[PDB]
Amino acid sequence: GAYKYLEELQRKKQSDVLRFLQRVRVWEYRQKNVIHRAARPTRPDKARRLGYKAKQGFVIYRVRVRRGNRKRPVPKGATYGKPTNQGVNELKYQRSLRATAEERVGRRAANLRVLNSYWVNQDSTYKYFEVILVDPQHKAIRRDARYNWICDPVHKHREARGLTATGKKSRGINKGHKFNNTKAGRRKTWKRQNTLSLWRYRK
Amino acid sequence: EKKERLTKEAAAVAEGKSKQDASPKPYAVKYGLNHVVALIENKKAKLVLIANDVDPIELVVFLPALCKKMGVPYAIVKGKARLGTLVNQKTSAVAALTEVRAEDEAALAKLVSTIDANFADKYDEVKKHWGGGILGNKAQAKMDKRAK
Amino acid sequence: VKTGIAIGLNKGKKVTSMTPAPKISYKKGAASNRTKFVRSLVREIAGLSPYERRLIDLIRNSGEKRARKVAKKRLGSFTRAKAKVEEMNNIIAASR
Amino acid sequence: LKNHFRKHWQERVKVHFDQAGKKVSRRNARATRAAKIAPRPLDLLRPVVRAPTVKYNRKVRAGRGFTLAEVKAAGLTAAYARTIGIAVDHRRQNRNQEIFDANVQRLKEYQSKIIVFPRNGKAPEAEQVLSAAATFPIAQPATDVEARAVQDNGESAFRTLRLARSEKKFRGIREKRAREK
Amino acid sequence: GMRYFHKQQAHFWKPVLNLDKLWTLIPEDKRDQYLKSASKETAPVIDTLAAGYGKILGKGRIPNVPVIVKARFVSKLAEEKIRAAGGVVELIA
RNA sequence: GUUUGACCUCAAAUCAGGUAGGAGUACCCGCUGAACUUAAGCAUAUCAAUAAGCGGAGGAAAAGAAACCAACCGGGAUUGCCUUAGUAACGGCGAGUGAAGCGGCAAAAGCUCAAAUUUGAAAUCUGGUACCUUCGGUGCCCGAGUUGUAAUUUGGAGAGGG
RNA sequence: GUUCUUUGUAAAGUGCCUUCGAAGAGUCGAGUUGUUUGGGAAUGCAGCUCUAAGUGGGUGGUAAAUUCCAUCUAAAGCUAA
Repeated sequence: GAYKYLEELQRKKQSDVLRFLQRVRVWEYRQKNVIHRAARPTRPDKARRLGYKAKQGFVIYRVRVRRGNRKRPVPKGATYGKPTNQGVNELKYQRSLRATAEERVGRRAANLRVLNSYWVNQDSTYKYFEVILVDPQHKAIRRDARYNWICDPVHKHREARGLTATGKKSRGINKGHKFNNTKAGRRKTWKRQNTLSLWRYRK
Repeated sequence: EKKERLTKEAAAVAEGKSKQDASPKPYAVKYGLNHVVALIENKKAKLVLIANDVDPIELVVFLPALCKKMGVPYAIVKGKARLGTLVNQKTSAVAALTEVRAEDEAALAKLVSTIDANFADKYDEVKKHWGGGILGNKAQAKMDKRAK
Repeated sequence: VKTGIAIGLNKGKKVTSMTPAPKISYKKGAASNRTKFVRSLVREIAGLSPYERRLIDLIRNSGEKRARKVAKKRLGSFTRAKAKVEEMNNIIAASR
Repeated sequence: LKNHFRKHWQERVKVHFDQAGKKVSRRNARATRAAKIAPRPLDLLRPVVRAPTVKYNRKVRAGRGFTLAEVKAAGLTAAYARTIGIAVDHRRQNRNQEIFDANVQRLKEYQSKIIVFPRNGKAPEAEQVLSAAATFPIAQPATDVEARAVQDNGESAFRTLRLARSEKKFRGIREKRAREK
Repeated sequence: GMRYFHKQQAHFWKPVLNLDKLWTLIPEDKRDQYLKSASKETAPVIDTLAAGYGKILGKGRIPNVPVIVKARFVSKLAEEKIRAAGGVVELIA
């Protein structure tokens, strides 16, 4: 197999061959549009392990996202409140750029469902992701029971609701004493324990 | 050909007296990338051809070093469509051959010697010696005139 | 082995024993022949990263202590710096 | 002296008028499940396990599922057990022969008591029992007899505990001393 | 005072049982026969942990009957008072 | 051969067939985000990880079969209730804030990919078309696909050879 | 229940020996900034920079170094009450 070599080689990012390929491909992607259909994955091993299958109804979209912090769009940087808010160019946007890219791509392609995404390249100004999408109207995927679950309607805009891996991470959904405030839903636990339960026969 | 082989197999084996003697031992080229990389590391391959033009070149950058290490005669061929032609695909990105008829054994051996002498023994140094320091013609003229 | 009291070096009530089985999600990450071969070949292809090139110079000039420090800073931790410096020592002792 | 009512608590108030109706619907759901599941119990056989947490290790308690070692020792497989009505837990491990033998005898009793119908046909009527938990209750093991002969040796358990404490406390010092030797 | 991060009140579970009671743990049916039969060759064993008691204390007098007490922890005076009657204290975990 | 073709990439069509938008939004998943008030006045703080604002679904949603809890003689996906507990802890150590393991209970359900040569036979799949017993089946023909579609394997294991 | 079809000598389960046993990277993790939390020499998240390993890695509620131990196996996914 060659996917193993591809994995171990893509791990060596600061070697000469990979930084050359990076320097070329970033220029190519920057000359192309911000969102554009990719004929095939730049990284077949990554796509393969994330759930891509080279058959009809599986789609790859390359997407570009601006880098840096979040700026609040108040006029003239004034917030009109207490001074303790913070400097305005220092806000961080709890959702990741990968999620932003996934959601923009899913908005362009609304008939598709966003399965996953992965980093390909980056610059000072831009980050570059390849997004894997699925067509649930295609019969090859309506059949083929390994992927017929994406066709049910509870998987609409997974990326917008935070069900992809980056979404689960940004929500902080894992098991442990560390993820106690956000394990079943931050707001769910808050609503659960800031709630006065009163029984018929009062305790 | 597969269809006629299958109907002949059903006719000979289901009713007649034989198990796999109907269709003889086949000889053919191996063309899958993973399959060929697995044929290497078992050292069944006598020849490998590697397309020069591949999208993700990282699919094939490791293959020459691997063939060298396992002791295989490799060659880098111009054209993946040229391989797809001989294997009934649009592209193949590799091609291999691990066994032959005796009529072609000698031609294969002579071809491997030719490939070694002309490709590797000529280009064994190429693991060093970077390429790609070329300039445009305008810049070249500028450099020439500034030099002289 | 237990003592049969509520305190001490080995506290707790004595049960007989069992050694149930060795689980297979305990030998995870262990080096296979395929992983060894692939990783050796990929090192032969890709070569060295810049901080590794610095480390091989600094072990020859400056000693292993500066290497451990700068590797602890370029990487995260001392535990990883030790193994990186051991790797570079082996690369040097092999190529030399 | 500390009453947490500075927020808008009046929005988030749950009063359990639905207690009785929920009980009724729960009973009806159990009945419907029984009809749908008719010959079978509604409960899988669970093993016996010893609780953690010194406060509770004295007690034995019902667990999630039997181990694969227990199942193989009983002499049937995990999938067939899951079809037969036995819970299996792949991550529980066996370090106690008492618990092992207890759950093995539990599985043996279950196998002897049940009656399996063939896939093809007959299906003789069997008059369902609803509770394998009641049919195979958990038994607290018996530590010792009621009465016994006294035997005294004169080491006074107080002093024994004190010496255990002291050796635990001064282990490392003596080890470092013998190292310096 | 000092702090304790991740305190959990199961490390500290250690309820106490003075010597005065010590026969409530024996049922009533059995109590009066064991009292009259002050047999050293056959005395009633009392498991305090199963009753839900970690340590034994010595607030008061028991009769001079033998008894086998099984407990994780004891006091010096409790062991003394039981040994006076001629009862051993077996340690458990 | 300054010809004839194959591939790759990018386009066009009132091309064949489908698909998204908007509404509602009690509950649900995220994002963004105040002040009144309470603290003496008040920057920390509290009101509040609230209201308003934005995106997105369903009959439930989310979560979910451990990179868990533990330190026990060890338990054993997730969710909710009783309790843990107004406690450990946080805080101009002030106003105030504030969980979690254990235990009892309700309900109970387990599993799937990538990474492995079918290599003595891409065994896989969409569409078009003719029949049929039409939530689909059989045959035939273009095509997808070896930059990897099927079977087999998922760590509890498992595979190959015997 | 009553026929229609026995599909198949096709798939699956099981014992002993032998050689193996691949397991997810701008990711884990670390530094800093902002935010958040009961989380306290820093609970989670995001932005910028740095960036791994394979008897390895994460966690073990006081920050480090050294020697051990215990327990799970991330960076991919589905699922009723």
